[PDB]
Amino acid sequence: CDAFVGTWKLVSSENFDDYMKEVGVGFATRKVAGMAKPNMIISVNGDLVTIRSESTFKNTEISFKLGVEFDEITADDRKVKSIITLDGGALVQVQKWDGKSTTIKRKRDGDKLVVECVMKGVTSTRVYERA
Amino acid sequence: CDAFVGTWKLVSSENFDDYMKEVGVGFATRKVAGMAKPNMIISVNGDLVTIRSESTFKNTEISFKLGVEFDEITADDRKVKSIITLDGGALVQVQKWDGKSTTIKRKRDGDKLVVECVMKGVTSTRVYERA
Ligand SMILES: CCCCC/C=C\C/C=C\C/C=C\C/C=C\CCCC(=O)O
Ligand SMILES: CCCCC/C=C\C/C=C\C/C=C\C/C=C\CCCC(=O)O
Repeated sequence: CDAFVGTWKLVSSENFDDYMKEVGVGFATRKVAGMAKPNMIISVNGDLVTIRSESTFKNTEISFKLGVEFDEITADDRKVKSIITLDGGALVQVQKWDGKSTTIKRKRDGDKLVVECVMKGVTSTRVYERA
Repeated sequence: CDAFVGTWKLVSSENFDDYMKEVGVGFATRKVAGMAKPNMIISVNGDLVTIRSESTFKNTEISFKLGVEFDEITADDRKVKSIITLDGGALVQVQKWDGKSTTIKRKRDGDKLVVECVMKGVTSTRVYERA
């Protein structure tokens, strides 16, 4: 996934609060999340891919092998089971917890990196540009 | 309540989607509501006060006597029991349904009419100016 490697900064967000509402994020956490303009850093070392999100109030990091299910603690503190595969040139992530699931797709669009999150019909689109 | 009589147009809204989320309004209805820039029309005839909200997709109207509980069907289709009193120069409305309650205060601030809605700690502020 060489096309994803680098540091990206958030430029626009659409329906993110609605997505968080659907996932079940609390009011306070939703407000902090909506204020943050995180930087996403993606790197690859051998077969391990690392996706790091940095913001003044919270940094997250996940290192994984494409196709192998792993444990992830989300920014909003959910303990989920995640699997990320490379399909059609996009990184497709599925998070599962308490009988629920949500999909997060990270793809390239022109010179931008687009992240699309879907939870029960509600779709959020976040656009990132290179830092 | 002569200070309230007239036609008012929405100028600003703050935390309205969060308030609707707390009240339990569905995604589609929340999106339509957030797009509407309603006009509020208040009139008094004898001891009956009428508050009418007009928008391209939905008009609502309630006529009541201050201090007497009445039935109201909200824009989002809730069947509630409402009571409106005049306190400190403000119209204070309490809606009750299914063991829940929310407060809606309509007050004058300068030349503006401010509507504040509170549901379990979440507060929304909508400002109106004369049309
Ligand atoms: C990525 C989170 C940005 C905000 C961080 C601060 C607080 C987080 C609080 C709640 C976040 C809830 C869900 C976010 C999880 C995945 C979305 C990643 C979207 C992106 O990649 O943009
Ligand atoms: C007043 C509603 C404006 C939007 C109308 C269109 C659709 C309504 C759908 C859902 C509305 C849900 C709750 C609104 C009820 C009271 C808030 C009045 C606020 C104001 O006086 O602004």
